[PDB]
Amino acid sequence: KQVKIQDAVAAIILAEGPAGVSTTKVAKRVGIAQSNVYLYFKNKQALIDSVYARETNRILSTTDLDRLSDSTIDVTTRIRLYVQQVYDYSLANPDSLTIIQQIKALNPNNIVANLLTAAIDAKVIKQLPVSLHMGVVFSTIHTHTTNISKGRYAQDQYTFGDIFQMIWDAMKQD
Amino acid sequence: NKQVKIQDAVAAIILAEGPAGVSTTKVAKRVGIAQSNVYLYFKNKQALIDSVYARETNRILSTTDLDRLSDSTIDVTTRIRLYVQQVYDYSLANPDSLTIIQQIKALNGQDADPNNIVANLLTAAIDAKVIKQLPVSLHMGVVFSTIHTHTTNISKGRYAQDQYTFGDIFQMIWDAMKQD
Repeated sequence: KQVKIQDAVAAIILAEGPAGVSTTKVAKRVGIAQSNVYLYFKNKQALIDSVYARETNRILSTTDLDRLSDSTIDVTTRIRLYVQQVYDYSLANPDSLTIIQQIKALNPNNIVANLLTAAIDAKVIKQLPVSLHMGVVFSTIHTHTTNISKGRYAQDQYTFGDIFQMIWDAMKQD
Repeated sequence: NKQVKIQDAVAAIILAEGPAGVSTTKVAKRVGIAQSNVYLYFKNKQALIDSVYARETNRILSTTDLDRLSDSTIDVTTRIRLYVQQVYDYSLANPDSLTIIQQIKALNGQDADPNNIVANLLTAAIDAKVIKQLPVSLHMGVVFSTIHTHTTNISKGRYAQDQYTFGDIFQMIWDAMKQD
């Protein structure tokens, strides 16, 4: 029953936000008893963590994370491949970052973190908190994705090149 | 003041349960007054939310700020810096404000205040090729998102308020925006 309860956490998060989430409402929205839910997820935070896991694990495959952990590939290139993958993922899944962006707004071999700290140490990106580097990547891509979903401009108005220029200029040293 | 007590109550509920959690009943219980008392000032749940939205957004820039930002004789690079520095100071001094705004905005899902002053500044900067030929919302987004993250990082005890200077944070935001 994992999946059903998760898709309900998601539609709730989209409509009412992460703070709107509870065992009770999740129960009602699906249509089982309260304690049906407890067996997978014992409370509000576990629920949010769960959908949060489902959406975040969809961004990079197991392959993608492995390829990204490869030290032999320079950090500049690995940062681009990562942002590219976040961008491609977001455009294909335009409610996903809204769910993730939202949950961060309420709120494993640490490959992405490790790569950014490697780039900071190597003076490739600015000595700023990792959260600020992650932030500009995710918020820029999220705004662009939601701009497209609202019909503010066409999906072909801008290229990854155009959006990446803002993101990389934000991140890089100087 | 009753209105202020009511707005403070709405803002707390938004932080705890999001905008969907707001009700006249819940607001009245928090303030310690009758619902009838709440209805003298606000006609319904939407009016309660809209009031807090306008309070938070209106606290960002003063009339003084706006006059400087709309002054077409001042170069745009200077006015952008003045703008972002104000949002930065504003946010650190009001650590929940951007969070509240963002939450209300997320639930609605459809400036330079009334007269589009900030938007006008950014478009003028775009036309002059001073900042990137990208949507105004992307420029706005980098400003607000970076400042918001930095603000909540400080509330979460991740580092001190003085660990980074405005210059350090503005270097990321200005690089993001500027043409090239």
